[PDB]
Amino acid sequence: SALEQFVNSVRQLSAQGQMTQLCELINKSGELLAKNLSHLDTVLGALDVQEHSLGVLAVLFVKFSMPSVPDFETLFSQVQLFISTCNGEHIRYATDTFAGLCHQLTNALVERKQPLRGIGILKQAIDKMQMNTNQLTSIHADLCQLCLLAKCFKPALPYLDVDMMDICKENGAYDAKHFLCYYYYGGMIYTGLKNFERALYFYEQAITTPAMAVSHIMLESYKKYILVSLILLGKVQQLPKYTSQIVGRFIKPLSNAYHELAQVYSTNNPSELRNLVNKHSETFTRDNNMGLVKQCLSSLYKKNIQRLTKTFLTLSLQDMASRVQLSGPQEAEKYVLHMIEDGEIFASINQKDGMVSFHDNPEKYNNPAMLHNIDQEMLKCIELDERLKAMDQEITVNPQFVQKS
Amino acid sequence: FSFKKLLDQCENQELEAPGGIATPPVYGQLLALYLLHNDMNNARYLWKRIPPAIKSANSELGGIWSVGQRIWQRDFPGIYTTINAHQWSETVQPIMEALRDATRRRAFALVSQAYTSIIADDFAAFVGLPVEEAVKGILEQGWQADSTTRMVLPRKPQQLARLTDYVAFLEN
Repeated sequence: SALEQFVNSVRQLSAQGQMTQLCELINKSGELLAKNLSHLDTVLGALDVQEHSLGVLAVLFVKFSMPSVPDFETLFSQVQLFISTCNGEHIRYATDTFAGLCHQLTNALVERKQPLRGIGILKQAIDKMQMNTNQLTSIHADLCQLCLLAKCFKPALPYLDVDMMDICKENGAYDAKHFLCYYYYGGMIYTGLKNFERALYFYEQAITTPAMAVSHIMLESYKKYILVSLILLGKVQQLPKYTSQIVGRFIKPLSNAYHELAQVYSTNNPSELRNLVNKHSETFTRDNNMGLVKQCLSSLYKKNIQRLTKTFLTLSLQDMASRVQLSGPQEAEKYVLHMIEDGEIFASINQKDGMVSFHDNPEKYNNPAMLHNIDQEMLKCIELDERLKAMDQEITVNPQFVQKS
Repeated sequence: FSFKKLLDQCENQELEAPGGIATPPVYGQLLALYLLHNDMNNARYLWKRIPPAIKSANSELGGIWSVGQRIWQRDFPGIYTTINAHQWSETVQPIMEALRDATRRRAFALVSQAYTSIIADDFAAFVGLPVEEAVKGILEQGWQADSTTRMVLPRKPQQLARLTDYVAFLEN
């Protein structure tokens, strides 16, 4: 009789319909929960994980808040079951603790050897935390990091293909570190997938974050921003005007090997570029971005070949190899053939005369497929306009607004 | 059409595991499926994802990565060479046969588009067929071949509802 009474004290908060006092009880019962040590039967026997999601969240967070946990196999299993069977609606009342619990699980999995088991856990955690898929939470950074350390880049793609709109404050627990990590790890995920169009976009967002103190994440994102812009484009893309002045006064001096690499890239001379790579080999390998710099060397050859199309209709393989410094007609034939396969160039190879002919006829903009492409872009602009109009309608109905206007 | 579900089911099996490590047989299926669709970026990261203990114990994973390594460097003769060099298990045999045939269409499209005249010796290596066979194959598709030079010359042979949506958006 008395045992069931202790459970019944939870029922009064649910019956009243006011969830505000339930949240306050969780934050004001930390000391009582910390000195229990008997949460084994509290998670399941004492409370139900289905509807008492707030109660089970607090005890699991307390268990993960104790360094040197005696057992991890049961702790991980309980977290997996709780997140899989979360109610979702009431979880958003304790956003600061739900995100903190995911952070604790991510650090534990990353620490030893296994940043792969939690990929599916954080996928459902985001879905039951964000108001809509077009929103950014702190678990997005953790999911990208798990997908990064395990080299499983595909599960994170659905969470990186959506442009984030509004950021979850998670009761003030969201800081700039979570914002920088999402747009830095996510940019590196796209780099490994050879998606340099969106990788450059992600790095740019991290740099443009307002700041007054030097951040390591913003420093590395600046270094990789130069390399990606040197691969996708022929030059370093100019940063937006609203970039913080610290980036151009502290971060830029600390990234000097990458700036001179861009200058040599502008001379369109591969042999000089390889000399600077060897000279600054220790710097690039220390920053762990070895391979991105080597991709700049290969992209310089492609850039030089693409310049030949702006001047020639037919060029001999030997003559082309002397202008792009490929040292051999056989090497030029392979380089050109790969570009045609990838679609980077419009050319054909004639082995009868040993000549390469550039056919600059991309599209006549007459086929019905061009109409389909136009309406796909038009729909994107329409959806963009709908969101823009809706968000200013939220401003008009704001009580804080029209008072100052 | 059946290749769509097979790739997805192997990816999901790797995501959730009883102990975080997947079975050796499903690792080869995922690697072969990545090569079939020419998705080399995920195949390369899958190789590093395989634990060293599993890779050393099972020699099949080493062999399947050899075929993928040839595709990564676009070494067309090596794609057919390594595929037939080793014998694969029965669960990945049919998809690897489809990989070899898929490489054949890739070579045919590459030559038909990137070449106006290719010598017969190099053309045979691309398709993976013997030199005499490649001579007979082209005329069946209409491609011209010339004697005394051994050179092949390939050549490639609701609007109303949408429109009113545009106006309604512009007129509000």
